[PDB]
Amino acid sequence: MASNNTASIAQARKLVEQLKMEANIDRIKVSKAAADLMAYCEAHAKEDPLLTPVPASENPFRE
Amino acid sequence: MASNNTASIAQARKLVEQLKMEANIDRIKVSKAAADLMAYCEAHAKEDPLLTPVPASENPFRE
Amino acid sequence: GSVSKWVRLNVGGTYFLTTRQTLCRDPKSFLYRLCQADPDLDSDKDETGAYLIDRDPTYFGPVLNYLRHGKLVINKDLAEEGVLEEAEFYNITSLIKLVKDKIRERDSKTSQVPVKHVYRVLQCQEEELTQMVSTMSDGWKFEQLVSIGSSYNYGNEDQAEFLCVVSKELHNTPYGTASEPSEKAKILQERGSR
Amino acid sequence: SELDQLRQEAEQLKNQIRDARKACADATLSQITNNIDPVGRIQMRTRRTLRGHLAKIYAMHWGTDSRLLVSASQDGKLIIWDSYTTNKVHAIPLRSSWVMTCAYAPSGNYVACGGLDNICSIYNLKTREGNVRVSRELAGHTGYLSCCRFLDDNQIVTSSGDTTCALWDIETGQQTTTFTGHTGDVMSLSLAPDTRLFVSGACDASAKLWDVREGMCRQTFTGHESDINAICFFPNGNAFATGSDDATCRLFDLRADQELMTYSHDNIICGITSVSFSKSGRLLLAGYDDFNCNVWDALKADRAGVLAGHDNRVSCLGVTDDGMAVATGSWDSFLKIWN
Amino acid sequence: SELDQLRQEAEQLKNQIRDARKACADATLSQITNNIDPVGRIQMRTRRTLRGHLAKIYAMHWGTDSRLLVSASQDGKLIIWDSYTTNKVHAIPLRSSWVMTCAYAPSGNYVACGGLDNICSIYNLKTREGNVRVSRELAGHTGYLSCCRFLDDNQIVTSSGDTTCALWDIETGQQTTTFTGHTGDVMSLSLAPDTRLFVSGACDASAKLWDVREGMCRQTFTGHESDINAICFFPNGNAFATGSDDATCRLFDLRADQELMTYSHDNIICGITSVSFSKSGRLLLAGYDDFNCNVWDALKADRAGVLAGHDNRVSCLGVTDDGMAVATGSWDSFLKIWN
Amino acid sequence: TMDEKYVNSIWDLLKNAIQEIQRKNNSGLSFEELYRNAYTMVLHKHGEKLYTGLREVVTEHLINKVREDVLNSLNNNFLQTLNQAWNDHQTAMVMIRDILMYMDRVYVQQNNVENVYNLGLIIFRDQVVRYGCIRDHLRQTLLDMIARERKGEVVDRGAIRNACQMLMILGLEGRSVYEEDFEAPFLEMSAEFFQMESQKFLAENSASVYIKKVEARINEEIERVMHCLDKSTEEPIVKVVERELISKHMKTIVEMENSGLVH
Repeated sequence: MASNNTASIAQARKLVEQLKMEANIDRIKVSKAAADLMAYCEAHAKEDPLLTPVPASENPFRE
Repeated sequence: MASNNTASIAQARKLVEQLKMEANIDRIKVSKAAADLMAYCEAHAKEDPLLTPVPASENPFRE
Repeated sequence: GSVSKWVRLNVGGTYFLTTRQTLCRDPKSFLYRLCQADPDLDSDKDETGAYLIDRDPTYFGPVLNYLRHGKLVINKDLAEEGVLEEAEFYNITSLIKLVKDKIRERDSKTSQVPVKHVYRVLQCQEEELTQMVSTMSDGWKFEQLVSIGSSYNYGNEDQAEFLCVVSKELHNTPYGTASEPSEKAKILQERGSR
Repeated sequence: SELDQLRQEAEQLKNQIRDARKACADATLSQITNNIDPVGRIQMRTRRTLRGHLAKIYAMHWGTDSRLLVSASQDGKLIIWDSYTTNKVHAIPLRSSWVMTCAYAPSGNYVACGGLDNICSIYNLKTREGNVRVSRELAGHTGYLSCCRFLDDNQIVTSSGDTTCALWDIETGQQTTTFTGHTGDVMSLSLAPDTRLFVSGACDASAKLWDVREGMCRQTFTGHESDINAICFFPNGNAFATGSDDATCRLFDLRADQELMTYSHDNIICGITSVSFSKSGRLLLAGYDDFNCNVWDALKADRAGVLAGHDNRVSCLGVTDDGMAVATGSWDSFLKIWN
Repeated sequence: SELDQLRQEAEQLKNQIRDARKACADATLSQITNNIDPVGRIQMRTRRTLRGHLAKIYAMHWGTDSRLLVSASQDGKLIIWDSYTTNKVHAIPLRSSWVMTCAYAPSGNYVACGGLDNICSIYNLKTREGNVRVSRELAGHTGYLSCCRFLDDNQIVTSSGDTTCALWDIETGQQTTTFTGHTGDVMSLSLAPDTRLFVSGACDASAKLWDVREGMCRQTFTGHESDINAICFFPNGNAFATGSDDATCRLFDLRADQELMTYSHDNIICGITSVSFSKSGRLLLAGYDDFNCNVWDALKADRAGVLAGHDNRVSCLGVTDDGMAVATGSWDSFLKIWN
Repeated sequence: TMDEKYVNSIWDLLKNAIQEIQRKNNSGLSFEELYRNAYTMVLHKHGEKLYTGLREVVTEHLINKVREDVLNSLNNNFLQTLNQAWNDHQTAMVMIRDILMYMDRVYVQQNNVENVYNLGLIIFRDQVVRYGCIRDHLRQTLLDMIARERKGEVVDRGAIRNACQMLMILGLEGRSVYEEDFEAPFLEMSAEFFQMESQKFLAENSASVYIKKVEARINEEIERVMHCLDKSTEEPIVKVVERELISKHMKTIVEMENSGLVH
């Protein structure tokens, strides 16, 4: 509606709502998330071929 | 009026006008206009890529 | 004629009895001058009481339809030129403009193709040729196969060896071709163009 | 009018969100521990060269087998490369050119494409006729499609212009779940491996994580001001990289709701055009508007190595689902495999 | 016959114009001076060879971005060359052969052409599908289109035969502004950088300067004795060079209403088919019916240089909008780019 | 394609019909005949010949008889004769334009030339209104009985209405012919007459009755501009009174012997 400037109140309501569930979700501290990340990376480094050499009889690109 | 040589007085009217606004337009000295044109050109004769050369890594026709 | 609400026109030998209001839809129309009781236009004969129009009723048909119910229809078994000349004699600018539109419609539908033909160039080497031609998408017509000369093994069994130029003809009349602007699309088109 | 109180509330809620973020900001240990697990100097070799395009390869996308990859070129042809033999399994001609999204189904039985048509095309790949036939056309969008991803062989999310990225039902050609939270044209999109969350970037530079079942924006991430080009989740579905028009790539964390890390140098002026993660996710794959692209030690925030080759800008990246090798589809009509 | 006194008044007005011009006629500072910027012997090398036409290049117009040049060939096709890569951005076929005007819009979103068909075709280059489609066919010219220029991207000027310089609003397709007053066949036309005055050079050796809003001829210039092949405004929108079938080029000034300076040499007899100013305006580049073309020092009335890299006439000449290089559309089915 | 045989005779037939309608003969002519005539002579691309013929035929038709018919009136008022001639010209001109609309839709756009209506009205202006003997005689009659009405007489006001109407309609876009013919001389004569009238009225009547007389003069000016002058000419003439009787003799109004504003 143009009375409220083309229903910009609707999109403002939507923005406030999106901020509402943004506030609702907690924050997990940066160092602990990073620790999860090096945990996963160290777990899966020896199964990542880009940093672990793989034999020509082991990749589908040389056999 | 086509008994007046195919209404040529309209062409005469248009030519008379053209001449009238030609007279109405100022007459600038050849030296003055030439000086103005020199001012404009020489203001840009240090930046003309055809007058002033351009390194062959700056012209998209030599890189 | 002009003596009553109705008017009878002997167009091409056939009598059309019509209300003047549908006929007087254009103040610049020849029929408007017919409507008045002025001594200028007198083309009725008092032994029949019908204004003679020196035009055929065959192309008077579509014009009468337009005057009756707005937008008219012009069959392709009747000449666009016939209704064109009919409108020019009746002195109606909206109708000559509509005749131009109808001629353009006829020419686009017939000469070219409702929704043009879209062409693509698949690249396949000679080894892959059979399957991709055979498995070429339904809804597309093969148009040409062209070899690629090369210095690679005399010019055969090269990675780029053949162009399968294919096409697809569209023939949905109301589908037409759509066009609309999008600024981000414009930027992307410019960037991908060069 | 009354919008003033709403905008004030939104402003203070934004302040609250940022304050919660900075409270959560406890320094990333990975960048601090940039001396642990060095990846050395890793320079791959192009073990395959899937030449056979003649237009600019806009979007390239691996399949689930990590052997069939559908690549769309600018002229509007889809080549389903078999990286194992460099054989075009299919070369579909597209009714409308300027395609920029090639969507491979999780089962390899459908493919999807979209471009400046405002209509998605779902093409049935597996059919007894052998040839690829049109399955469905998805119409209703008025903005150009940008990227689409199959959730199922029945549901597909279609990020597009018009600021909408509505999830769409394949069979009925009907939208399933509109998402109208953005103000820019939704130009990127990515799915977490859980497939319950898709985060999508846009011209508003806002990486918005969406609820795939409600129509609600689960979270909003804003660490960029330039347009988010490509989005790739971390292999855990807990974080995602983000590239944009700027020469800066940034890692965002769902748990931390903040830009976890940045990826840029003074060696680079070209913007990020494609983001990806390795099998572990430790290596960040960044395609650039430079002819070459790069790999960065993501948990060290420093460049691991340079992926050379091509004579024109890399246009799309994709790593094999097993991480064996990475495809670099560039604008030189060349798609190369690096290992 | 009252035409006698009307003719007497017109003759006296013309005489008065002549005396007024002779009154402001004095020493030309450029002519007398020889110590200020003597441009010397400037030499140019063919930097690009845009081979790929199979017919004579009839007309050729640079683009406002100085990267895309639209060249029309005699057989009938417009090649919008990308000058750097010598690549054909488009090579559109012509509805009718014998095309002699190729007008490039500032945006590059439209292109205009016209020929011995008496219809001005306007092609919208940029569209969703990317298929170069004709936008508007301007009909209403009983004479062949001699030259055309974009006063806007919906407003065009079409100097045609029948002495008409009709101005058209493109999408309406109506002759919104009508132009008439020439006696010779209007065969060339040029726009000032102001774009508010357009000069029309006809076969009556006259360059009529037309006030583009009111549809009235602002000024008239007449120094040539033969049909004027081409005109080119100074970069100031206050003067224009003019080449005709005679070997004399003439710099007419609007302020002085008289030839500022002539350009002739007893080694040139061929008609000056094209005239062009550098960005500075210090060099006047002229394409000749001689297979080679030349360039005067525009304010020293001497041949600054000679461009001889052809075999047929340089049917059209154009320097880059940034003045960086010059393209020589010639009848040898080639265009040379000299820097 | 050969069509010239009947075109040769249709030249003469259409020219005769044009002259016949121009002399107010419409009971015998066939409107459809003139339509088909002009149409076939036009679609054969004979536009310039028909245009020149129409120009000449209208010009000499106006010069030869209409001007003389207007001039030869001495036992009848000039205004009625000119009004009848202009009405006949309009009656012929509407019919002619109705005929030549096909030339008005194709040839004119290609050649960027004038249409039938404006061209013919310009010919009428140049050969009837602008022609000096009609101009001065018309101005003489108009000023004569407008001045008799000003001093007070019963006149034929409708004659001046038709005269002024053709004056500012035959000018089309501008009031040029009307403003230069009679309107400005009338304004000047009104200014002088009102100067002398204010001078005589001030020294003859008291200020109150003078105010009543000047407002009644404004009412009579309104009466005349509805009845004897052009409606768009309402604003000049009225203020012509206002400038002359009141706005320049303020001190004469305020001060008088045994009367005035002080009294």
